[PDB]
Amino acid sequence: SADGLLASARAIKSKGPAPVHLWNPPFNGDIDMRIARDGTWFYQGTPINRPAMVRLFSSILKREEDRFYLVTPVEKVGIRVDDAPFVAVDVEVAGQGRKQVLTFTTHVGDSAVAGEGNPIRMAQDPATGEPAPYVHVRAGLEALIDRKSFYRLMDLGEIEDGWFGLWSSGSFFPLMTVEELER
Repeated sequence: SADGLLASARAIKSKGPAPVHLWNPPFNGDIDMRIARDGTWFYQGTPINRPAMVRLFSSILKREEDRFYLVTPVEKVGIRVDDAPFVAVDVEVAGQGRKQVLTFTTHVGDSAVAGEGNPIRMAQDPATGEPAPYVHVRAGLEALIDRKSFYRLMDLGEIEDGWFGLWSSGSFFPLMTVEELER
């Protein structure tokens, strides 16, 4: 129907994240694309080991309600996202204590400064029931924070009014109860 993976990638050009909320093209169907929980894109069930192309398609990700699309000015297609569209693979701290700022980098190279504009959210693992936290990157597209980055964040956490969590950019993001941290 009737332009494929590589052809579609050749039609896109991006210097960066596209202003997809300017665009409301008609829906052309769902494609067999799935962003796995670990950030891997699958096409027709086969992974794409191709970070350039993953960055290119990621530039045109758009969230509507709870679903995800790839959107250009002329076309919109639905994709499947298992969990978050991105994985946060790095976190950088600056400053100290309650004044600290956390800058995250995602697996496609985007940067998100944690704070009110890009909040950190606590969720639990569907599977484990263990804490799985996210950070907002843009326009409702969130990054799941990976193990390596999570464990470094534990060491930069703080307690305020019953909750263990993270200060970034002057705002406090609860992650779990004190009770929970103590377990």
